[PDB]
Amino acid sequence: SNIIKQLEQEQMKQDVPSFRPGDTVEVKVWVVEGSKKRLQAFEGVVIAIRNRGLHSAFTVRKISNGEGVERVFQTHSPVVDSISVKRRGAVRKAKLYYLRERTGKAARIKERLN
Amino acid sequence: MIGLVGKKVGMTRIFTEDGVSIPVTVIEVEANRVTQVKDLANDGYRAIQVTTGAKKANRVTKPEAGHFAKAGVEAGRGLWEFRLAEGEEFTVGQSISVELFADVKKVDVTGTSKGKGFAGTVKRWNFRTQDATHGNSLSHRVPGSIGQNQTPGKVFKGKKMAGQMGNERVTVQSLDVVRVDAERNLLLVKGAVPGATGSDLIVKPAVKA
Amino acid sequence: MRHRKSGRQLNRNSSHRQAMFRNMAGSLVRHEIIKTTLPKAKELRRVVEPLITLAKTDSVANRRLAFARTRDNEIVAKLFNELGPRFASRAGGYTRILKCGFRAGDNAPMAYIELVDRSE
Amino acid sequence: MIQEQTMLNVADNSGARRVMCIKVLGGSHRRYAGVGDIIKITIKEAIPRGKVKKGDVLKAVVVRTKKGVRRPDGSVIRFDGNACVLLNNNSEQPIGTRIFGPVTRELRSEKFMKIISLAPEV
Amino acid sequence: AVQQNKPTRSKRGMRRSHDALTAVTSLSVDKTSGEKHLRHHITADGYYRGRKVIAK
RNA sequence: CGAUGUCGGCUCAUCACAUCCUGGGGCUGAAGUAGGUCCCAAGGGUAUGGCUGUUCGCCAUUUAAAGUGGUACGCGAGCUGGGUUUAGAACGUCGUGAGACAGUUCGGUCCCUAUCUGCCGUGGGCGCUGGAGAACUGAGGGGGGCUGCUCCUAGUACGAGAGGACCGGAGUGGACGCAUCACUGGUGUUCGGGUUGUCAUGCCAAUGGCACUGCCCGGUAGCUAAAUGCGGAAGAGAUAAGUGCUGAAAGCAUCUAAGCACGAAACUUGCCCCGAGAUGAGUUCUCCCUGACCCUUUAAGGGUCCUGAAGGAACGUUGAAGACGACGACGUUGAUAGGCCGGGUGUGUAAGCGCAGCGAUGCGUUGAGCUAACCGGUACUAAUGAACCGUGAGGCUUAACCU
RNA sequence: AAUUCCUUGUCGGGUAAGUUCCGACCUGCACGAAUGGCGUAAUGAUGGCCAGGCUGUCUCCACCCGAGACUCAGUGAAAU
RNA sequence: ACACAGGUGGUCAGGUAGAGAAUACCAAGGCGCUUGAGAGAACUCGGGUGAAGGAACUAGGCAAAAUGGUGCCGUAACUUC
Repeated sequence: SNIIKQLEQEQMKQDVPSFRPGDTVEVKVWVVEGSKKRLQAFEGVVIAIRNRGLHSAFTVRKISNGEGVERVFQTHSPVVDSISVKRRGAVRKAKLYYLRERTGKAARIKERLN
Repeated sequence: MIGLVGKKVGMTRIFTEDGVSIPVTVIEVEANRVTQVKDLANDGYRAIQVTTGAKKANRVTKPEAGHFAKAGVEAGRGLWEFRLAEGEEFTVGQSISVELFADVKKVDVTGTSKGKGFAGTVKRWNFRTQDATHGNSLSHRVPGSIGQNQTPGKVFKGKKMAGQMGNERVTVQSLDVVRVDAERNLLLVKGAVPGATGSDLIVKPAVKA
Repeated sequence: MRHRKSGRQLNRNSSHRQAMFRNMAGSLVRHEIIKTTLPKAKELRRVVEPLITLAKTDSVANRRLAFARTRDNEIVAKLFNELGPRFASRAGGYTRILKCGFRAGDNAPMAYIELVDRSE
Repeated sequence: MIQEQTMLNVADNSGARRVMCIKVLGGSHRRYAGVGDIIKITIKEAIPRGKVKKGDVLKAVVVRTKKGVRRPDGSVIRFDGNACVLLNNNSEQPIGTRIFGPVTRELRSEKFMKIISLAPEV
Repeated sequence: AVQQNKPTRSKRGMRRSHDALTAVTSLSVDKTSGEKHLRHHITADGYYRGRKVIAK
């Protein structure tokens, strides 16, 4: 049997960005609220793993206070209208959990200068 | 009115334009082979032996082999005899596809629970333990006071104590149909289903509806 | 209780669950036949066949296979010379266990493991 | 979770930072409170511009949580701190003139004509 | 300590009606050496499953 | 008195209603919303904090409810031992003083190898009339229900106003108990990263130990609920308390006698799990056996010689099955387990070599090397060949068909 | 009050709510001078109370490791 | 009363660290335990790791858990100084 793999493939979108931990993003959603179908826009930072296929969480933080203001955007969700990639940081690690106990001025996703 | 058997292939989330992701279970329902149709009403009742899969021929004995021989060369395991009342079905041996649910909104699924062994009172009856703070010793995973002091002389039968959990029959009473495609053997349902390889997953239309 | 866990526990100290067999693999590369209890022969066969599949490949700034422990100096004349090249054209299974029952009357089942390329 | 004896901050404008939950309200044997839910509260802190004394007992509506929300649209949204709006013990409704923060989208449709009219973003 | 005389020999003599035995159940004879052995076990003659395993 | 543990609380509730809430039926000296009250159904259900060791008491806050009454003023081979109760004495009282006071206080004794009666699970067994298996049935047993909230009746009625409802309707949280691993989090002593101290390998380089898995950061499968997910319904039937129609015993009258229609959450039917020890042993299908003589105060038992089906157990590689038994998958007629070949995922770019820098360190070789639990293939190690147990068409009687 | 039953003392603060705490009242059933009267700094392997701190004490424990409980072999008690 | 998880005065003393005669790895030297073969379940007990809430636990912060080291800045009332 293969029908489950074709079912996830018709629910996934025909192109989406391949972002990773240490990336910044700008996202637009229509919030599924009511008759106006009104748009909401946001810009933030990714330190959570994407990860792969239909069930990507796409967890984004603002990284500007000692509390991250976390939101789960879901890459393949039909409530999303645009997903845009901005910049990438000088990190090499993918876990990055130490940044959850720092404020935004101590979580600038590294610069290194090698 | 009857039911079908088909095998689980996985669980996923379909995603919907209401924002909710709707967790769904995928079942592949190959046409149920039909080993015998009993429309002749012997002893005052009608039935159908819907049949799915077959058992390895080194573990099929002659008392079972002759019980599938009159409808094919393959035999054993799930014969599945269902009774027929207030409904006519075609009189001759003919297999039944999953299109039986293509005009059904709600279903139920019955199978066999996972093995949980020994259990004990706490893991069988989901029972409140005794607190180990401020003393108490030698027993904390017991129900306490199994009868009402001195005048019972006895314990009552079938009470919420002891026993072993799992490896038994279990029903999930309500699931929503999402997609049916009999050319692909496909059944797609909103929800989750009990047990793994011990579970037969007998799926039925809602008899309340 | 067990639902994915299966690995044989055997010994009280955590490292002794491997050391008992690391130490006895040195005796097996020496004598090519060993007498020990059936669960100890099964745990002796564990990981040492993948160590012969590691003795199959060309190594660089590393001679550490079987030499990092047990202080034997005959292994460095067997390895890459005949231990490896005698077992690389067989496709797996480098030991035969010769499974037997109780040795005489106690509850100890016996095994007579051999390194499979032996002659008589 | 927001349960009995849980500490929150005041979102009614120029309010105190420590106020404590004592009853979840509404019945059906329900436990805990979510965002947009009404609770019984006690005032653990007083401030010079504050409208209420320490030890007073009132009603409040929850407007922000660290745990956040995940069920109305099936996806998770989390916030900074644990916050609530205080109500008058005689006449009910908010006691200041404004409420702080953008709040939940479900709170913009809630049973409170004086809370859905204020300037929060969402 | 608490006991009503002894456990009756009627109940003790009923204790063997349910299995508690640990002993090998049957032995068989090899078709290459005529030697007596256990099932799925090598002979004292070095023969098993129709083949010669070792020289003895 | 040859033995009868004490107070409250916890912990466990149990069993009721002279009914706390919910369902249903009538009133108020009840305009509505309120306040006050009589009573059928025992079917569904019936609080947390403060002060105190507290029953009691006052005091903060809920719920549709926190009410009345029993159970060693309910639970010690239950928990707590805070209170009451000894063994030193501190303060007050009576007395010269021992001793006395329904006085206050610091500290102060709660320990168990399951014999029988009970109950639960798991094997085994005898019963069932030749032997065997698979599915079915239902005499019998348990589960469940009540409350809120939005929308409708309706801003109707009643009410100068202030306010502000019935009874039949539609939808849906949550409680309760269980089921999933898609994900979402925690864990994860078969994995990995960083690192403090030390040991050996001659040394150094580089590895492998030990110090709680040395620690610190992390983690797959699996486990786990916070993760997400679901139902006890409707309809009909009968019908208590209750509302009535027609109406007799009885020229008149009556809610009853005959003839009838209504009348509840529940009940009965209904949903689901279990169930032939139901010796009342049920219904149905499927497999198999075609030898011959003999004995008895011989319609039932017992031998000899031949012969051994269907089926069972033993042997065995493994487990989303398991204390042990027992049981699914699977056995060379083979990918069940390990090993191999290739890839996947995890780990994150090693060593050696070449270089940048005074060096710590950094770069290229290098998406390196390594690899828990997966997955496209593959018989290298293991997953018999026989023997054992089970027989030979099966009693007595009648009814029905043909010889 | 290490003394007071009367009381749930009374009044103030503390607490959501303070028979416990401290500061006061005098109407002390029964304080008072080396059987010491009343005060007191530093101090406590302390009787009580307040705030601050952190926490599996609690909401509510969940996973995970280790032995015994087990299946065998060798041995192998007592009260009752 | 035992070939007993117990007790027993003084003497010595090397490496790495470390304040050290602590502790942890090693030396000189000693020992692997007078039961073996396993299997890895309720339940009790001794340990390892932890999300959001938080003394509400309980008569009682009892117990547990953080705080803890070696330098520097800084540091109230009161006092028998």
